[PDB]
Amino acid sequence: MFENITAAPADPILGLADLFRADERPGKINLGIGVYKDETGKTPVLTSVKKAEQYLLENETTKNYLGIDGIPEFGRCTQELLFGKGSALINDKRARTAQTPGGTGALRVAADFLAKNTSVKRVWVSNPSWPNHKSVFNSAGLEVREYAYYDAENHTLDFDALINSLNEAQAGDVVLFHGCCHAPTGIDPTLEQWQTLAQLSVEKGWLPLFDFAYQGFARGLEEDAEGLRAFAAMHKELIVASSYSKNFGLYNERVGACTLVAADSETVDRAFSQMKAAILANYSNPPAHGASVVATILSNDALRAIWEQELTDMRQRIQRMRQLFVNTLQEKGANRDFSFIIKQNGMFSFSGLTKEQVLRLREEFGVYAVASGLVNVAGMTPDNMAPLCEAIVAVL
Amino acid sequence: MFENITAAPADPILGLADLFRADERPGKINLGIGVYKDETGKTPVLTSVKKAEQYLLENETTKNYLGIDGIPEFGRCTQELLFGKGSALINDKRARTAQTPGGTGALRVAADFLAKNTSVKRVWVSNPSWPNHKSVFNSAGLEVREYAYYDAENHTLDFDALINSLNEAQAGDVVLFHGCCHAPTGIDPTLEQWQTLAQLSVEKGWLPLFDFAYQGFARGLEEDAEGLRAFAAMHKELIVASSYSKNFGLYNERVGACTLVAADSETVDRAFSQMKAAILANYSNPPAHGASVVATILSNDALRAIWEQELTDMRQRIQRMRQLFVNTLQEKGANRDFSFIIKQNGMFSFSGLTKEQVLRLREEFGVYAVASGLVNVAGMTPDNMAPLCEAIVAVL
Ligand SMILES: *Cc1c(COP(=O)(O)O)cnc(C)c1O
Ligand SMILES: *Cc1c(COP(=O)(O)O)cnc(C)c1O
Repeated sequence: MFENITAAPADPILGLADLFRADERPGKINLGIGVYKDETGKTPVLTSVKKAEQYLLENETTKNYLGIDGIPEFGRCTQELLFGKGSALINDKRARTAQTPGGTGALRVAADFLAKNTSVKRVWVSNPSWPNHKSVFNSAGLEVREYAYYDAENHTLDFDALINSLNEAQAGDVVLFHGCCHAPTGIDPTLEQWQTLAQLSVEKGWLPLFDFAYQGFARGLEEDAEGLRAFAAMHKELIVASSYSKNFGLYNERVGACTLVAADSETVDRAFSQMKAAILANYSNPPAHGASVVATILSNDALRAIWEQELTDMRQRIQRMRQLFVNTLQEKGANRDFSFIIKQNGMFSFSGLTKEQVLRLREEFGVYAVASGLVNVAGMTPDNMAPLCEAIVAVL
Repeated sequence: MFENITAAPADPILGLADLFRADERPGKINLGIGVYKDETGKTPVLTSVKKAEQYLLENETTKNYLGIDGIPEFGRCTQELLFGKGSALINDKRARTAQTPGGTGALRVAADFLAKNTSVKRVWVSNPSWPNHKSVFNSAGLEVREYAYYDAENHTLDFDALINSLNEAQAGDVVLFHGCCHAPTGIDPTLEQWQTLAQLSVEKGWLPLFDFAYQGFARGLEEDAEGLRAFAAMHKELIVASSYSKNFGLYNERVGACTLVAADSETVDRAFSQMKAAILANYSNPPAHGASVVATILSNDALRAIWEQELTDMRQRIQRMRQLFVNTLQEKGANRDFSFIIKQNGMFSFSGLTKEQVLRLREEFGVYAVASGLVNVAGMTPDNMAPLCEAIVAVL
């Protein structure tokens, strides 16, 4: 009974992918990638995780099932990462972490637990946000409304429009925040704006849900967590879905976590058991290899030092490319003020190009970008920067 | 808003697990395990998969995302395994395989695709069946009804009761079949009964869904697939959810597949895209490591030969333990006819013990079994067999 099944829509970036690797003209640059690439245009496996994998290969004696919530060093290590090494949330044990199939997995499992065990009906997502947000919440039956965020004109956070649309949210609604490196704009709240949002969130009764996929990409591990940390000193309950796909280069091993924080130990345990019921009814218990690698890097001082250096080198490469982009455009010369690029954090930002301009970029030059003008800065190299900027100057 | 959350029910086997590893009296035998154990009571990682993992460690250059459906050798290898190396289904390409987070993952993703894209409302599951079946289908909004299967008295397949309850199923209902080694009874249809079921299934318009977790444990790889194969020569459409957790000893790496078969190439592609939409909204794209290991063993003749020997040794160990169990009980002596144990396939079977007897087994002897009298034959060793049988004889 499958003949009247309508084909699923062409996926936003995976379409571009197929179109690109069909254009036989190799001056082509794909900036619509979604993954990190180094100066060589390669997405390598990190040295710390290969050292990790050799260790595991030498020491694993069984592939027997992990518990519903995954390996128990993993969840003490990401909540130390998230909340700080001596957080009251950890000492009073009101946080529980379930290891999930990446950050998307963490969001579907939070959405199913919420849909089955609480009275939430709406989730507020930023306009724009990472596109797969709507699908995950909708599939668990939650409805997505969106709140204002990006100011197209100044290319900044329209904070007043943000605070103003978020008042049609009632008490008991969930509001999704990107912890650092907002996808897709790269504009983040400043710590002071985070603190007002945290204060407004208690007054209004929002359930905060942090999507935290880029820890370490804006400024550093601790610094990037201070927004979330302003929101867990103020609130009895919150959920954070984190990913290790990007900061560990472990994309395909699916490594993420769903952390539940509640008022005290008794209620977080009673709620976490229902979150465990949600995992049993989906994939039963999580993938060992990627989370195992993360646990031994983060618990070993020597391996952790290496990973931290490797993550800082990624972060700096992105910051150098954003810088090189802005002034190589100023050398190729056009009426521009692309300096907002320097102000945004992470791999993505809107270039400000129109869809007709990204179309003739693709068609006439072989530069591939997402139709919204979204560009991934990690697809730029010292070598492809000059043809890239010539192409952009020529279409402006 | 978590304080009135009711704790999730005590999990059927994981409870026994905690109770067992709290009984400080080491003549204790846990037969309620659910996993394979060798003669040493260990669940080892196979030699073929460690050889596999060394190869992958030496040759992987990226952990970049797999496509929604996973690695493309994996899905040609399990549908060759499932349908036979030159099946018409494969040559006419009407089957598509998505690599999923184990066999449970394959069932949730089949359930979500069905619930969102077709008009199914009921799934028929055997009484008894693997317990997590109800939860997976219920969470996607499908309702579970059950069909008769096990005859408690003769300890056999009550085939007529089976065919008779399955007539309240209407056209468009899904009926779940265990491909071989029925969990939890170990009684399988004979090929002739499979063929009548296949013929009755077309006449009535059932969507067959095969749960195939034990390939290679009843008789051998090809032999164990002939039931499913009687049901894919007769039917335009079916879904099979397979697992690699047990036959590859890869439990915690989550390795499974959801294969969709439709009337022809065009419709299976159009349906498969919606199945891909279901993955995007859940965990996005699957775990590479376990499926990667399975792909290189199954594609390498030398590694595949080793795995096949290793799987036959598991199968034979279980068959020898079922045999040793029945006659060591006949040596310890009681009014019994435990010979039905020899007739059942796989790791599980109902011992026929009452819940009061399994209770005094636990309490007075330290032998742990599931309250229904369910016993896992792979928890028996040549060494623990004699105290085990004494304990059972003493409670009969
Ligand atoms: C990458 C990302 C995720 C999910 O990552 P996984 O690959 O599923 O671990 C979630 N939210 C945002 C904003 C992301 O960028
Ligand atoms: C083991 C099993 C599954 C699922 O196995 P995974 O560990 O999730 O791969 C599904 N059905 C039956 C009958 C099983 O025994």
